[PDB]
Amino acid sequence: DILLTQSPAILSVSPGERVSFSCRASQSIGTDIHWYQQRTNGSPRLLIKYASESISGIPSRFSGSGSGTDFTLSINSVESEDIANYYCQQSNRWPFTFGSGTKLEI
Amino acid sequence: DILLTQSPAILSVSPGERVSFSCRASQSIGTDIHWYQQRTNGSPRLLIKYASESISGIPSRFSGSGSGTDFTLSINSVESEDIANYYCQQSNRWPFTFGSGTKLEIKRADAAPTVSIFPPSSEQLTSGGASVVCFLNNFYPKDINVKWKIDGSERQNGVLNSWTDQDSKDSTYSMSSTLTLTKDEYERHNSYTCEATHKTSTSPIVKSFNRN
Amino acid sequence: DILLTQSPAILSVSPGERVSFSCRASQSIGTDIHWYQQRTNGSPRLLIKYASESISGIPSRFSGSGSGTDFTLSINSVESEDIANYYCQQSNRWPFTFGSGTKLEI
Amino acid sequence: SALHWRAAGAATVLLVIVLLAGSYLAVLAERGAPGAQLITYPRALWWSVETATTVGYGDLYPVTLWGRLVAVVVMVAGITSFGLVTAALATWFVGR
Amino acid sequence: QVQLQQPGAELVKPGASVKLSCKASGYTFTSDWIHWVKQRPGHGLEWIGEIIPSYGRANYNEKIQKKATLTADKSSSTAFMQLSSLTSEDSAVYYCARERGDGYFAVWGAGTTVTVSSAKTTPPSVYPLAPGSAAQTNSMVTLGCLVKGYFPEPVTVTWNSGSLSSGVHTFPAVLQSDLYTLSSSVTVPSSSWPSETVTCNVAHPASSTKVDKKIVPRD
Amino acid sequence: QVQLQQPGAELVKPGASVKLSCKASGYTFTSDWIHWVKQRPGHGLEWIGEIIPSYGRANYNEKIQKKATLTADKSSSTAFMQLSSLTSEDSAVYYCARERGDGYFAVWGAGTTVTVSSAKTTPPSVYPLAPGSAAQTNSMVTLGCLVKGYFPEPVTVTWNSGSLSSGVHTFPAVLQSDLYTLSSSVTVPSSSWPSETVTCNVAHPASSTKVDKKIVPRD
Repeated sequence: DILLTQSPAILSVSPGERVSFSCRASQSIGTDIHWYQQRTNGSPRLLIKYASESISGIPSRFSGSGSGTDFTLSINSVESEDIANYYCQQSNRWPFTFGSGTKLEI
Repeated sequence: DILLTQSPAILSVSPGERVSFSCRASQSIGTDIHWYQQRTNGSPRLLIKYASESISGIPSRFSGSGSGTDFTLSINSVESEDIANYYCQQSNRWPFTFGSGTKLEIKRADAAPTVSIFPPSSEQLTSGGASVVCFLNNFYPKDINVKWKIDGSERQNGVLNSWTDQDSKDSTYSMSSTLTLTKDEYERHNSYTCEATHKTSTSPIVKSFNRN
Repeated sequence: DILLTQSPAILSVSPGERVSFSCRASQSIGTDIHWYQQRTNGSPRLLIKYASESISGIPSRFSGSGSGTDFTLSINSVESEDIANYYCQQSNRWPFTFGSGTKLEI
Repeated sequence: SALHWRAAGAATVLLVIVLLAGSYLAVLAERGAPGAQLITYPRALWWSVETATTVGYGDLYPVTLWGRLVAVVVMVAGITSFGLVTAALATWFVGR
Repeated sequence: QVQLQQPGAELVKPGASVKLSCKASGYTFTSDWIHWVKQRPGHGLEWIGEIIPSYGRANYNEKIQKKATLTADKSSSTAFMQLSSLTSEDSAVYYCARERGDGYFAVWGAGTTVTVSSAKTTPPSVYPLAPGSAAQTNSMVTLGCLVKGYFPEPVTVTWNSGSLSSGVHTFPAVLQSDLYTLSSSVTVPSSSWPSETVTCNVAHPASSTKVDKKIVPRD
Repeated sequence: QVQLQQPGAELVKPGASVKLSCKASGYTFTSDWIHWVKQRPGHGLEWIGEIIPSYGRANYNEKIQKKATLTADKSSSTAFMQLSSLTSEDSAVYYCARERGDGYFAVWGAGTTVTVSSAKTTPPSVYPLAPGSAAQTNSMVTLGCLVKGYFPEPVTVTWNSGSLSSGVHTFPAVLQSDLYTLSSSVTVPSSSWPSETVTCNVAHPASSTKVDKKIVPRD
């Protein structure tokens, strides 16, 4: 099984400031990582697929980067609607695994 | 050679509780790992083959998981018959290697020892010697002390103690204290006793017997 | 370049006792390691080739083991004639490299 | 069933024999060599097939003298078999 | 049935040699590998070597001292391990295991307890352990046997030829001068003795001397 | 439209079983995989298993206890997850997600809040929360509802059937004896009340009892 570590668990940031989440795999998984968003009492929402490929509907602020073991989810100028838990999930080797999750705080 | 590390060496767990053993390889071996079981004075017994594939005969509690370098043997609700050493062995690269092994330990409720004193036999005395045997059976925890008093006077010479590993029938421990004396030494005394000091009682459990 | 580390640098052992030298590579080199011996004011002498394959002329005490990154030179019951420096050399990737060397002491 | 069919037919049969024997002999040759991965029969058979078909992923390969020697036979018998069938279907079409 | 039969024990003198055997039963395919595993008391399992009886080729662990020479016999379907020049470091339980050539060990042997010593083989002296006449009875009654003065290890103590195993303890042997000594205990309902005969069976494979002894009350 | 419809909640007794459903909509290709994700409160997402409705084959997470059995129905395009012998450790929100066989999860379900308890299902009691007659008005006025005495989780509180959501708070439920209790609040301009009707809509899927309650001033 591929372990997905997200540091830190909680990420504090001022409004209108660029922020970056981290996702590290225990082994190289190429670019087969996917980012999701989950607000309070809500269902997960796909933000970025395959490291950097954007999804229709998701704001331009959400970008993606990284390859191999290190991956990064970035938000250009964070606003109040981005308060949620951010998870990462790999699809390189069976079974699929999720990250520990990172809670954004403004 | 592929190194197989099992941490921890000893794993304590309460009854009816899920437990998990660990096996780490120095390099990726896919799913070519195998789990074995070895009880006291017994031969290794195959539990899980190829990480997760189960073996016919092995209870449903034993499951397997892991791939690459990290592997895990799990037991759903551990019972007393699972007291043994658990080894892991890889078959990805020659030569085959075994893990350091992990000893499972079940922490149950405290049990008072059942003391039993035993006089020498008519067959042993005929040979020329005497051995007074005292059994401290089925107690918990394993911390216990025996004391020998001959005619009220404490004896320490010629005392052979023997402890068993955690019993796999009730998760308890047992102890054998054997006081060996010469036939001539045994005939010039009368009262032999066996005192046991355990945490189950502030008062030591004592068993005595008198020669005729 | 492949780095070859030999720990410890000096190895003390009583006579008639089994001893073992260590050679670690910075990356996997299979079984392409070779052991040499160099006494005081002397030239290197091939003891073991390809991890474990023995050389004609070298006593039976000298054995070899290891694969990948970890390798071991062993001497069954060390006697006084074994006082020398023991080097290891790989031949998996160019260029060839030598170990730091280990001095045996009785 | 003349000659251009019995040849390819026997080659196909012979190939299966080589694959089975090759996988068996590979394990015998590769064991005893530290680091070798071709040391069990079920995956050795899988290796022999991907070897005879000249695919050769890289997940399994011999590292010994005799192991590699067995591999060469599997390749040659593989290419010949898959090549003798090709020459068989060619002759079939030429004769209309 | 038992698929791998091994000798109980083998006493060896320092510098001498011994030839362990492993008789195989059940399905004996041509792709079978026979392995040998060394286990010192208190330690874990240690792979010694392997051998395929079909071809006759054998491989050995290069990480340790080459002291074992594996041979086989296709006629009687038995595997052999020749241990040469043994010291105190070679005293351990040597298991044998059958591999179907797929990696894991399906069936293990009972193991052969090899002891390296200059001492002589001594048969065990078994004595009954009946409760004193002034001892309380209680719901359960505890009996026992005394296996004293024997060499070398091990001994197999069973009650009523195996039919009685519930509530049975067998304590590890202790070392005195040059002889081993242990004891066994059995707990049965007090109403079932001596109405039901209680007899321990002590076997000592190092001398082929299995003995029985009934536990009768002290008159 | 909603592509994955899941039940609101399922109350299960310790040792019993439950069968969750996942009705699919939109494009339902033959290469679709339906996944199930477990999420305990305060914890993260946990992959349970997968299943392709086309073939019927299902795989499960071997890292955890095998308690779920995935089945499907190609006729009604619904996926099922059979949970057997549930304890307190199995009380969580179980999502379902559709994968196009390319890795990521495009669409998630609303999730089914599974509660394992011996308690009985209780409908919620909703009471209006109008300001006291001696309270200041200010530019903005704050109203609210009181959802008290219900089991088990969850409840969906919305104002004016969803048309009013700006400036709305819904506090987490608290546990008392064996019943949950929470409250909601809404802030609208003081000039728009009660000229504009303000009504909260409280739904309790565990009993199929959705109720409304208008917030009128205290006479």
